[PDB]
Parts: sequence; C-alpha cells; structure tokens
Amino acid sequence: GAFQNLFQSV
Amino acid sequence: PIFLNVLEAIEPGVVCAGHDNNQPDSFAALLSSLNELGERQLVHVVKWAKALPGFRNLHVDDQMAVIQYSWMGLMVFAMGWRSFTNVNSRMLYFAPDLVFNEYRMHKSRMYSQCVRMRHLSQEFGWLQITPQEFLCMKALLLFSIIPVDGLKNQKFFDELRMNYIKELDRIIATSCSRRFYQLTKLLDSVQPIARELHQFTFDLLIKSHMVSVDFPEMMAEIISVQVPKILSGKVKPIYFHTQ
Ligand SMILES: C[C@]1(O)CC[C@H]2[C@@H]3CCC4=CC(=O)CCC4=C3C=C[C@@]21C
Repeated sequence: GAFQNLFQSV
Repeated sequence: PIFLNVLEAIEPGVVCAGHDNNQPDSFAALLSSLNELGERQLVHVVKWAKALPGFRNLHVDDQMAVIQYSWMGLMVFAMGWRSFTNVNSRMLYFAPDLVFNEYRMHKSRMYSQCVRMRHLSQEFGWLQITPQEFLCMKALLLFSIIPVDGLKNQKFFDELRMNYIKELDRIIATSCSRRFYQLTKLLDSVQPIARELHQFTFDLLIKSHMVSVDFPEMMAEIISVQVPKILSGKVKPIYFHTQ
C-alpha cells in the first residue's frame, strides 16, 4: 500500500 | 473566475528529475531518471487532484483509483504542454534537467512512443491551445478512465465528470461547436499514447532486473497492481468520439 500511504500523507 | 481561479492556483510548479547530465547517455540511466521523475510527479499529481473542485465528492477509494489510472495520461499531457511552451515542441521537455532530443529518444529505445508524444505537443501549437484550455482539459483528463465494471460510487463520478465538461464548454464559449470538437478530439488522442506507454513501462518493469533499470516504490506497485487492469481490459478510457 505504498500509494495509499502517500495519498493519506498529503 | 472561480473555477479557473482554482485550477490556476493548484497547478503544480516545476519538477526536476535529478538526472546527471554530465554522464554520457545510456538506456539504464535515462529510463531510471525518467522513473524517478515519474515518482516525483506522482506526488504532485496527488496533491493537485485532491485540491480539485468537487474531488472530495467522490468515494475515497474512487479518488485513489482515478489518480492511479490517469497518472500516465496526465503526465503525457502536461509534458506535451511543457514541450510546447518551452521548446516549441522541438524536443520533449520531461524536466528542466531531462530534455529529450532525438538521440535520447533513440538511446531510450522509446523512440516510437516519443514520436507520438512529440506529435501531441505539436498539436498544442497547431490548435493554438490557450493556457486556460490546457488547465481545464488536464483536469477533465483525470476523470477519463474508469473500470468497465464501474467505480464504488459511479453516480458521484458521472456528476463530477459532467460538470468538468460543462466548464470546458464555458471556457470555449458555430465556432463553439468546432472548438469543442477539436479539443475533445485532442483529449481522445492522449489515450492511445498512454496505452503505448503503459505497455512499455509494464514490460520494462518485468525485465527491469535484467536491464539495470530502477523503479521507485510507488511506481513498481502501481505498474504491477493497477496498470495491468488497464492492459487486460478491465479498466478503459472514456472516449468522446468512437475510435
Ligand atoms: C520510462 C517509463 O518507465 C516508461 C514511460 C515513462 C513515462 C513517460 C511519460 C512521462 C512524462 C513526464 O513528464 C514525467 C515522466 C514520464 C515517464 C516516466 C517513467 C516511464 C513510466
């Protein structure tokens, strides 16, 4: 879940 | 005012690839630098999309899904615009520190795909695309590829897409008719290009270990988890005209 993590970090 | 005001306000700034232009070009070096650039641009695309008017209307899973599916097309379209404004489509302006001339197009073994992208860049000139039209079109591009089986909440998406088409209408507003025709034709032309690049980046990832090409974290995931949905036909672009 690398993308979801980014998505949720910004 | 309002709609265009927002689009101008959220438009990503300059993004560099971090490429070492002091080393002689090579397949692995150029493609690895492109992959790093892609990862960097992905972060900006996410920040940009989450700030778009009405984006929060979409179910969270659909928000993440459309960004992942439209990533390639969005990058291609913006790159074409950058190439048009900066080097007048003479070369592919991937980034200030990563500009592709014919030699790099060849050395990257992406020549044919680069030719397509350079043509798209030339259309911005042949069509005299305004910066405001570019902004609206790019925003609509984010909502131009979905699963044939539908999204979590297809209705909120259909509503949002409809409204962005209306905004393009307004910006354009028998000349309106002709303008809308060529702009939608232009938007459609992005999809075949994005597909070619999807196939290319997919094959590259599968053999990356053999050709010494590095893929950043998110890219490897998206290309192996989402892109195959597109290449296998589960996810398809929404065309204005019949292909
Ligand atoms: C090299 C590669 O893996 C194949 C096609 C490449 C794409 C081509 C489209 C593109 C446009 C940009 O302005 C940012 C980087 C960018 C890419 C970065 C990495 C990819 C996905």
